[PDB]
Formats: sequence, C-alpha cells, structure tokens
Amino acid sequence: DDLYRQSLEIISRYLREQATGSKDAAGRRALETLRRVGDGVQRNHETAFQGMLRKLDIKNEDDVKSLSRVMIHVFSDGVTNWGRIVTLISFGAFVAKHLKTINQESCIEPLAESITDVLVRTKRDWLVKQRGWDGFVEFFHV
Amino acid sequence: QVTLKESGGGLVKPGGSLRLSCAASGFTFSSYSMNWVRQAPGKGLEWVSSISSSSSYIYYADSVKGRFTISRDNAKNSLYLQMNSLRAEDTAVYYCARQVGATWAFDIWGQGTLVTVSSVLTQPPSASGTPGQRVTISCSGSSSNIGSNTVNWYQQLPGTAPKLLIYSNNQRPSGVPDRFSGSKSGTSASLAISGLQSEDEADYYCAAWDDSLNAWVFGGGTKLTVLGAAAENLYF
Repeated sequence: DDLYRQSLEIISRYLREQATGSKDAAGRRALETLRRVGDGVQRNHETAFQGMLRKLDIKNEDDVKSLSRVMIHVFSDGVTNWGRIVTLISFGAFVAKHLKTINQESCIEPLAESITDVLVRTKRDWLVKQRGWDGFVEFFHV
Repeated sequence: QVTLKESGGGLVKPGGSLRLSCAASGFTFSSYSMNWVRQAPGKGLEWVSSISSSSSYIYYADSVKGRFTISRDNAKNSLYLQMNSLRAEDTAVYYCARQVGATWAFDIWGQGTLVTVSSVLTQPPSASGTPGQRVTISCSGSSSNIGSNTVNWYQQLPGTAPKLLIYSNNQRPSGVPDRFSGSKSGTSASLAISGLQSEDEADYYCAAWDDSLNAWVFGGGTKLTVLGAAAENLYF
C-alpha cells in the first residue's frame, strides 16, 4: 500500500517535528502545506483542542492505545472534506506536543499509525478520488 | 498576467507522431493539476487527459488510451502531450487548461493549437431568444457524474477559446455578469441567462467529473443565437 506508506511518512514526520519543535517529491510539497495549514488550525482552534485533550485524559502509553481504538469512528457523520482531515492531523500534532511534555515521546509513532490507519481505512476511496496528497496540496494552494 | 500558450500543432500523416507543449506564465505551475481538451472543427469540447501537480495521478479519455502520453516539467512550467499512432479522428484544436484545486473548474485556457491528421452529458443542440428575454440551457447526466459531483459551464464565443462561466453548480468567477446563473437538481443541471445580450451569442458547454469512467465528461454544447441583437446593445 503506497498510499498508506506515503500518508504514514507525511503524518509521522509532521507529528514528530511538532513535538520536537524543529523542522527536519509529492510528500515534500504535502509536508510544506501541512506545516502551513496544520500550524494555522492549531493556532485558531487552541482553546477547542485544549478541551478535547483534557477530556481524553492522556497520561500514559495505554491512553494513546485507547485513543488508537476510538480513532476508527472519528468521521461518523458522513461529512468528508479536506478540512476534516487536516483537523484530525492538527489535533494529532497537538496531542504529540502534550506527549513530549508528559515524557511519553515514544507514543508519537503509534498515534501517527492510528491517525493514518483511520484516514486510509475509512477514507481510501475518497482520498484516491481526491488525487491523494497531490490533491491535498492543490486544494490548499494560495 | 496568468496565461497558457500551446505549441507543437501541425499537419501529420495517419499513424504519425506529434508532441504538444503548453507554456504556463504568471502562476505557481507546480501547485496545479493540468488538462488537455480538444475540439474537432465545428464540433464540441472533448476532454483528453489530466495530470496532477506532482504527476502522481494521470487520467485519459477512453478514445486516446494507449496512444497519448501526458507529462509535465514543473522546472520549465510546461505541460506535454505525446501523441503516437495518430488517427483522422484526432484532428482538433488542442487546448491546455488549468484546474482550480478547491473546485476542479478549468479556470485558465490557452488559445489552442491545431493538429490536422491527414457525449456522456447531454444538451439541446440549440437555443434562441430576443434581447432582454430569459433563456435556459439544460445538462443531463447520471449518478456517477452530475449526481455525484459539481457542474461547470464554459462559454465559447465564435473564434475564441472556451472561458469559465460557472463553477461548483452556481458560482460565478470574477468578470462573469450576474445575468448568468446555474443550478443542479438530481442528475440534471441548468444554465439561465436572465436578459439576453448581444455578447451572449456563443456555444455553452456543461462538464462534470465521472466517478465510474474516471474521466471528465463534457456536454455536447448548445449554440445560443440572439435574434435581432445590435452591436454592443446600442439600438439606433
């Protein structure tokens, strides 16, 4: 699965750099877009993201594993768009930041696997029709 | 100035090869999907091929599969069309067109290049009216095209390249008067011109993406005639 591998690489590299706080062909352009759009979503939805993080109660490895299981039903209302996808990835970046502060940095990779698993499992057909990561870049171009 | 300019057209013998180029100016080429659309003399628009920004997703019309190869060189702001095993049915003006990322509308078109080798959506072939009158043009599709995706309308004045008129069923780009309007209902769509003007005498095409065909499907076009129209709408 070239799409899962590419998406995992994009989401994991984005979440790992957001936690660390330092920035590390199609995937290259997608990452640049995700850095701009993602940081923007985290900045404008910081209060909503704080409430969601407090509600989930992430303190250890198991809490990330429970978040991994509940993740498969995030888009249950049948509304699909790039905005909803970037909101999940941005919230994932927000939870990745919190994981670095609670000394649980090893939890960033399974969190990235779970976010990617849900996008590619429940939204594969949609993502493929949308030209995947090329589509993501073209949609957010300004 | 945001432009596209096609090159490479000419006379070729059946079975021959020809390579078309499309030069992009005034925009970040590497952030847009690009398409080739052709039009046989006196006939409708036919989508040929499309290529995504990073070349990861390529699509072809059934009528060119295996013979045409689309490619792009982002470093040269260029789009290409390699045409092999050319047939008389390939004679057409070939247009380069830019696709909007958020809507999939073809917002910028080149002037076209003539290649001389020697319809899933339906529309009434003609429509007419007197100035000031309201005319309506329908576009009939099905579940996998108009029933699943948005509709775009293009206007082509005689001797000109097509221009984007409506996008996302009813949205007007800048420069399109409010007299034009669009609507979508079920697998049908319609274009309304409320108060016909002299400049509206043109060919109108509807277009939508087809999920089953994995292709862009254009309507056959409607030739709109404005009976008793005066130059620049100035009646003396």
